Amino acid sequence: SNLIEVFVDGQSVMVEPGTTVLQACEKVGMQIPRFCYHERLSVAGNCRMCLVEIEKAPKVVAACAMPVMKGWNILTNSEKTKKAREGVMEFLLANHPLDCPICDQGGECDLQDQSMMFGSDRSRFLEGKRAVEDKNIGPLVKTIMTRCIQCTRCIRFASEIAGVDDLGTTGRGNDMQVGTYIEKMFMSELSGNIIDICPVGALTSKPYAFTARPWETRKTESIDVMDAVG
Amino acid sequence: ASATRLIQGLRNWASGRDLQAKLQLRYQEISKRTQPPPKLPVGPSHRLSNNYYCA
Ligand code: SF4
Ligand code: SF4
Ligand code: FES
Ligand SMILES: [K+]
Repeated sequence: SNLIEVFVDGQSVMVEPGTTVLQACEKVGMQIPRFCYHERLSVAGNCRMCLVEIEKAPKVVAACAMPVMKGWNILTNSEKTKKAREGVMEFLLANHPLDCPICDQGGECDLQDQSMMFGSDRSRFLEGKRAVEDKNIGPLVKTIMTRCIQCTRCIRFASEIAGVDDLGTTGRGNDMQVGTYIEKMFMSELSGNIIDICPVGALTSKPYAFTARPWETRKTESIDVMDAVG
Repeated sequence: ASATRLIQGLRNWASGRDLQAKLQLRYQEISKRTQPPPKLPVGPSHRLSNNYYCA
């Protein structure tokens, strides 16, 4: 056995080598908040929400990418961890548009939920927000790039799962836009699943748009009959 | 406070008190129906520095 010992909030647990801090905390039972991390996509680490503190160390580490070693104690509820989370989400919400009432993601938005959970209660931003030019990628996915937070799940999904390699980031700095750089339709077998893995309301479902709200819909678990995959 | 003095005197004698000092019907002494617009103040958490929610 190659299992090594780590500590989450003082609680000992066994992990495999190469395990990230996020997976060890999940094995203990703590869900570290995340935006760009996905269990089925490659690790990107460009949102800095998962910054957790290792004790006896003068820096916060990215739990979605840091591999654990022996003797580590992970503090998921300390003071500087919460300070880092609040600062990161204040930066995230600094340029976010006030589009919540006219958003299809409202009520099932990850940004709203962790803003209520780990975020602050007021905004100190007294400047002007940015406005990204919209794009068209087909009659299935409605695109509003003013709401995108540049999490790069688009690029990783279109490069590692769909295998299209037609989505990317053009720009450098605060004006970097996630798009296609040309009038190209993102037509694929799995072109709708980006709507599933967009944490904000930047990519919505065009047939579903402006129809219902997530809190008033009953969910029934069923089986697809459209093909033989089941 | 519109009745003649005879009625006020008979009323004060029958009641045993003085009713003209304290009338139960409101008059021009009440506040005006229109008011200047207010400016409600802010609370103790409306600050730009040292306002961490975790504390
Ligand atoms: S994506 Fe979320 S935070 Fe942004 S406007 Fe929509 S509901 Fe609001
Ligand atoms: S549109 Fe959504 S999924 Fe795509 S990069 Fe932006 S936030 Fe991420
Ligand atoms: S979830 Fe780790 S940096 Fe985004
Ligand atoms: K979405």
